[PDB]
This record gives sequence, structure tokens and C-alpha cells, in this order.
Amino acid sequence: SNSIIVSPRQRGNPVLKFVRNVPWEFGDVIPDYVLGQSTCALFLSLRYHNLHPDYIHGRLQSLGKNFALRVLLVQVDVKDPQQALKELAKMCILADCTLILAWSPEEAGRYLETYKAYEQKPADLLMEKLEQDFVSRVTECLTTVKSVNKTDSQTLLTTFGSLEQLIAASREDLALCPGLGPQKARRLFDVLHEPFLKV
Amino acid sequence: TGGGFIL
Amino acid sequence: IAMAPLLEYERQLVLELLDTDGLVVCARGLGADRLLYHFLQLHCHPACLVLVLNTQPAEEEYFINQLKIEGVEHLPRRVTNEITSNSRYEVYTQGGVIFATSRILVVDFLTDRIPSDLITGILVYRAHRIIESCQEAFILRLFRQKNKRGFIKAFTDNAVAFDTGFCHVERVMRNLFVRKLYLWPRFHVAVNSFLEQHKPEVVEIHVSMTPTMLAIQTAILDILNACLKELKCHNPSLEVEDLSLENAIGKPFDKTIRHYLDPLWHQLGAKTKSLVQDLKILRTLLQYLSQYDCVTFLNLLESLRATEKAFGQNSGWLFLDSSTSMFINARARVYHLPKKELVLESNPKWEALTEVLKEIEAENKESEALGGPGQVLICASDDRTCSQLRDYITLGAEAFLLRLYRKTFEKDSKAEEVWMKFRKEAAFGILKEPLTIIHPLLGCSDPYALTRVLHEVEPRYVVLYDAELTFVRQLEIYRASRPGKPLRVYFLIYGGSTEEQRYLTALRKEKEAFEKLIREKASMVVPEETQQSIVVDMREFRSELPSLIHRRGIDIEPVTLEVGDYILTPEMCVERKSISDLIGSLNNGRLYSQCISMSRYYKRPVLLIEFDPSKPFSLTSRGALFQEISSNDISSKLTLLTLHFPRLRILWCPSPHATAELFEELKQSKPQPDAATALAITESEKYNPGPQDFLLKMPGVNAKNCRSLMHHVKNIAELAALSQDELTSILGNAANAKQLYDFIHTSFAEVVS
Repeated sequence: SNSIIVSPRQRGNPVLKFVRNVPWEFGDVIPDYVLGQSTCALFLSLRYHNLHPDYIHGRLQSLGKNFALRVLLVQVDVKDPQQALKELAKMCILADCTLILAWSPEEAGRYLETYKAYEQKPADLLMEKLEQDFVSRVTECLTTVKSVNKTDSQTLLTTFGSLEQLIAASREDLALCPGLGPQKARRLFDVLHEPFLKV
Repeated sequence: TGGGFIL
Repeated sequence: IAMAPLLEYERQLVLELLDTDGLVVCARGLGADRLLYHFLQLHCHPACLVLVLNTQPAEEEYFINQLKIEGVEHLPRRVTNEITSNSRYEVYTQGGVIFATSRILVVDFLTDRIPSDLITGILVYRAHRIIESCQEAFILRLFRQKNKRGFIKAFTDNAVAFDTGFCHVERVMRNLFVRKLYLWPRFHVAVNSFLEQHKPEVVEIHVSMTPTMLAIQTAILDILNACLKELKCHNPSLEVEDLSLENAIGKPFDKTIRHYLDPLWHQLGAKTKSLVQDLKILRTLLQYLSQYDCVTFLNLLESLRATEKAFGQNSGWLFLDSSTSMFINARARVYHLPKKELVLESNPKWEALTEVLKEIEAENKESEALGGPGQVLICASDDRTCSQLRDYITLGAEAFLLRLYRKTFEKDSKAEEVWMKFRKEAAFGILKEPLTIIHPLLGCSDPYALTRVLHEVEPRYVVLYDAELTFVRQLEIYRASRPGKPLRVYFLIYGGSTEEQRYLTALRKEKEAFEKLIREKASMVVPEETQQSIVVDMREFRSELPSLIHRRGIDIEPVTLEVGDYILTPEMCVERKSISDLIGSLNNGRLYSQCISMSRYYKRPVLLIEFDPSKPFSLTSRGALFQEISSNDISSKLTLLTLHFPRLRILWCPSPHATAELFEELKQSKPQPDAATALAITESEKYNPGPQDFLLKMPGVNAKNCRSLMHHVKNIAELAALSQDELTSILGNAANAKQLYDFIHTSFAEVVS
């Protein structure tokens, strides 16, 4: 079932009209949305929160521990959400559910789509890339210095041919590199060849 | 039952 | 010594400060450090204990050396992190002036490992830092809460810091608990009256700029104005007053652009960062044009094009019609294509310096009857300019320019012989019977290196090849400290250049800031007016949150945390991330490892997000939100992170003030955390941390091989000299040794092809 199950109680909602990249249909479920197995969602609006103070608590208590990941996504439409957010976060901590903030119905629909679309997606997107290209590797090696950055590395590889040439360069020669400056060249030279041991 | 929305 | 006898107006200032304490703002270079030294000398007793807040190690060493030369007992001692905590308390009991860093003082005040009852007072150097630095304010608040008796004297210069619209003098005044403001500008009645009695003889020589350099400067200014306008267009909240062509020329432009954009760096866009890089490149271009020769400028210009061709650093502006004129003018300055008949146009300031030196030598020879010869001190902007000046003076324009040209360009003895026929038709030392010393104005590791040279050579003539307001004021003070011996200072100024504009702008801005402060002082007259604990990471104290947490009435345990930033309960870890910080961590993968550690070591990992309610960030890409989802959206990354960490809770807060209340209400009945447990949650002294990272990041090595590799060799440079067979032998693996050898021994041009 590659579709979102929507609770019948959300018939007159303005957010479920903003999901376009994934299909959805209605169904009798405890949470407002069922984004696959072990994942559910409950929609709240801070307006409905401060006109119905006890509505969300009952839903969160009746939702139960059936779903592993339970997301309480809210719409920040009021102008002063500081007080409501504190109580909502405390309630989420107590009830073991995740709080996600959307500032428009467009964002809530995108969150629903992403939760549905990422049912089996791995975590390789989150982890570091660490490109294996030689330019990328030498840039990463040169970046470890305090002040050397990507553009500095790029102009370093343009001036000196190989890393052997950069090593062979003297302190004054490194300082004379266009756009390097005295302090960055000095600290690179100090890093370039200093005894590994001691301190 | 409210759904967290205002008609 | 340099600072010791003080001046009569300085004596009046010292008396006023020995009265009801307050904040003292002096003119740039008008002896604020002299007042600090006077108070250090006053409080160098062993029966008292005072602290100095914002001082660099070089300045502290200079002050200690000066006090030792003066012949004082119980010299000030500096407390650093290298000193053990047990030994720190022994230093406090000895009394006297203590040079302490913000971290150590915060830790000692929070853990009560300091005799806060015995503190006689605190001297706050560089008092303008309270606007942005939250550590000194917290230290002062902690000290006042415990002592309520010691004094707080704040010394500062750079009144332009208070002139910014983001700051306000009343906030700083209430932060320091001073309740008094003392303003001593250059045009002060007491300052002006005494200084004009012993004013130096200032002779300014105006040097006409070469028309070729004028076109280059015009093109650079046009490109800078275009870039500034584009940056303003993309950042409507960046109009302010610091974003102008007049302020962009000055040095502190980078600091303002960082303060206004760094907290939201990752939510800016690709173009804005490129515009900032272009701004920095153009400022460097202006500095190179105004400071160095034509060959160096052309080499830098051609290097910029080469970097763009490979990568595209400055592709935004390198091809505009104003940028092409710069290249043509620089080339025409260096060589003219009719087979290269070099022009080699020398900077006009060198001739002016030569004439000034010739006049000084003639005067010294003529006036040998009246006393001895007068030593001459020449001051340039940086060490490179001083080296250029020495190479010009020793060799002359001909050989020096020829050497520069031959260092880079092709060797051609036929063209260089025709050229000279047409034309002929840190304490640097020159000369012997005088002491001709060249010293840079800036860039020195020791800020008082120039002061020692000035007070050691005792110059009669000073040739200011470049102008600095601080050194000009220091020269005025130095001349007034010797009522008998005269001193003449020469000014070398390019006609209508950016350096003169910078000097005039700095003077005008200082005057305007002091006028504003004087006006504000009148307006300030009337409104002069079950213990819960949280473990806080050391890095979090550069923020308002720890200060607000302490204000609510819960004590703080400051430690160094490898997992999380706040430990509210025994099982709770909170990672504080702003919107830009969250985007950056979700992009580079730093948040994933943090979440892994938090989930593995704590039962209830918590991620805290602090957004701005006045200007909220949508967290999803506009336009793309109407299209299909993409992996580049931050909302998608947050969704994936939540999916892979179902046990992680998220708190959203709109301000640090709201975060403190949430933290307080999150621990109502839960147990309390403690130190030495979160520390245990998680060689050192045998390896230098500098080359360690470079060695680790190098391909073909790992933790299994690094220990053997760094012990076998002595330097990274010697590692490159090793052959492939030696690398295979030591590393023991053919693949990784070959990888390392190829990484070291390979060119970049071949990779391009």
C-alpha cells in the first residue's frame, strides 16, 4: 500500500489538499495520518490549540504505543507561539512523540509526503560524503589548518604544481603566494613540516 | 475528533 | 620605560577614575594601556587581589617586562589552562594582579574555586567587547552577586564601536555595573591644551599617482560598488549604514559583514557567499595595488584568472568591461607588446622616500655642529612593504625591478639592456652612522614591537611611508613625553588614493562617534538608576543561554562534553542547534554522528532548535515546494533523521529566554545530573596536534598505520622525500603505500587533462 491513510475526521482540512507527490485515501485509523507501518501522524494548529486546550492531550493519550514513530506536526499560525510551544514540547516529551513545526499548509503537506516517501530510504543521505577525488582529498588535507579554506586550497593547487612542490617551498616563497597573506602561509608552513612528537 | 483544524 | 610617569591630563583622568568608578573611552592610541598599566602598578601589592579580563599574552608579557624593569616586587602572574586546577587556587591566595582568561574565570566562579570575598576589584580591558562577547558579562554578573564591594574599572578605545546602530552605550554601562561614563577624545580641552604645547613638526608630502594606477583603482572601485549593490539587493536586511563604498574600503568592514551574516550563514544562498568572497578579493586587490610593485600586482591578477579557469572562484566579475581594463592597464604597467619591451614602471612613492632621505641626510650633515646626527625611523604597513623598501634602497629602482621581473618572467638579455638605456636618460636596518630602521606598522605578533623600537632608537625624524591613527597618536604622546627633544614626522600620501580616503574616514568616524557619545552622556544623566543543576558544555558559554539559566536560580556545572551540550537529567541530552547550524549539520553529516552518540549513551536524546520568530525560515525551498520532493531540502533531511532516530525528541524555541524556562520546566521531579559521569560518557602528549590532522587526512594511512608512520619519520617534508620501496616497507601494504606516493607525487595540471 503506497498511499497515506487519512482519518475520516480530517475531511475539512486544508493541508491534505497540498499533498501532490504521493496518493492518499481515507480509512478508519486512530491517528489522523498513517504514513506506513510503525509511523503515524497527528495534525494540530496552535489556533485550535488555544481554543481547545484539552483536545490534543486526549488524542495523544488515546493514540497508544502501537506505532514506533509517532509525529505530532503543528501549524504555527499564531503571532505569539512561545507559550503554546513550551507546553506542547513538554507533552511530546511525556507522551513519547516527535514534534515537527510547519509554518504553512504547504510545509505540512511536504512533511507528510516526505514521511510517506522515505518509508524504505536508507541513511546514506545524512552521512558524510568524503569524496575520493584527488582534488577533494588534497583540499580536505589543506583544510585542517586553522584558517585555510576551500578557495585558499584552490589557489594553492593552482600556484604550486604538486604537493611535493608545496612541501619544497620555503617560508618566504609560501608567503609570496598571491592571496595567501603572511599569517596563513606562516601557519601552513608550521603545519607543513614540524616534528610529529613532543606536545 | 476535532482534527486540529478550524473550518 | 615607555608608560610610567603619566601626563597631567592623564593624572586628572586617573584621579577621576580613583573616584567613583566608571567606563573610560579614550581616543585611538591615546594611552588607554597607559592607564591600565598605572592601575596594575597601583594594585601590584601582595595584600590585594585584582583580575584583568581581556588581555593578549603578548601584551601581558610586555606589561610584566615593563614592571620588572621598573623594579617592582610581586610581578603579575598569568593563569592559563595549562595550570592545574589545584595549583590555580594557590595562585589566587598569593594575591596581586592576575591575568586570567574568560573560561578559567567562569569555571572558578561557578565552582567557587576562587576567593571571591578577597577580590579587590576587576579591571576590564577592551570594554567594547561586552556588546558581542557574553563571557565577560557573565563573569561580572557572577562577581557582583558574591562580592558587592570590589571595584570595576573599564578601559577602552575605539569609540567607533559604540557608534554602531546595533549597540547602545547604556547596555554596556549597565553590564559593567559602573554607573559613570568618562569621555576623553582627542579634542578634549585638557588633552588639546597640553598636547599643542609639545606638538611635533608634521610635514606632509603629496605624491601624484601614476595615471595607469588611477585607471586600475577606478576599475576596482567600480567592481566593488557593483558587488556591494548586488549584495544589498539580495539582502534587504543589510542596508544599515556599514554597507557603503566608504566603509567597504576600511579594514573593519570584514568584521561588520561577519557579525551581520555569520549567525545565518547557511540560509543565505550560493550567490551571497560568492559576493562576500568577491568583496574580499577586491579589497586584497586594492591593498596590492596601493602597497606593492607592478610585477607583483600583475602576478596576482594573472593568478586570479588561472584559479577561475580551473574552478571559477571569481567568474561573476572577472569578465565585465571594467575588469578587462584592469588587466590591460596592469600589463601596460609591466610590459608593452609592439618580443617583449618591458616598461617596468616604478611606484612614485619610492622617489618621494628617496628625496626625503636625501634631505634628511643633508640636514644631518649640515647640523653636525649642534649635537649628534638624528636617527631616522621609517614605518611601512607590513613586513612585505619593508622588504620592498630595503630592496629598493640598497639596489636602486633599476636592479630591484629587474630582479622582480626576472624572478617570474622569461629571461631576455636583449630586451632588458634597451630598457635601462631609456630609463637612465622585524627591525630592519639601514646605514651605520645614523640608525635608519624600517619597521612594519601592522602584522607583528607582538603589538608592542614598534613601541620598543620607537623608545630604543630615539628617532629624530620619522618617515611615515604609511599612516596609522594609533601610531600617529602614539607619536604625539611620545613627543610630549620628551619636552626638550624635538621630533619631525614626514607623511607620504598618494594624491586621491584609497589610503588617504581611509585615513580621513577613520578620523571623521572617530569624531562623529565621540560627538554622539558626548550627546548621549547628557541624556544618560537622569536615567542613571531542592536545588536543580544542569551540566553545561564549555563551548556553550559564548552565548546568552548559560547566563539566563543561572538567572532562573539553578546552578551550573561547567565541563567539556563530547556528547551533547546540556545534561538536564541523568538520562537527557540536549543538542542546541540554530536554523543555520541545523542546516549545516544536516548537510555535512555532523548531526548524524551526534544523534548516534546520544542514542547510544542516553535514554532520551533531545534536539533543541532555536528559530527566529520575527523572520522565520521556511525550512523548505520556495518554488520546489510546488514540485516533487528533493533530497536537498532541509525538511527532507530532518524527516529522514527522525525516521532513523524514532527515540529522538525535538524542542522548538523562539529565543534563548524561552529555552531557559523550557529547561527549568523539563526537570520538575526527575533526578539530578553530575560531573565526572557525563565526562566518562565519551599519544595525547607525545604527538603534535598540528601535523596530526594533516597526516591522518592523507590517503593511504589509518589509525593502524599512523602510529608506525609518524614514529618512523621526523617530518612531513621528509615523508615526501621517501621512495616508493621505503613506503611499501614501512607501511607493509602495497596498495596504501602506492596511494600515498601517488597522492604526494602527482601534479594538478595532469589531473585536469
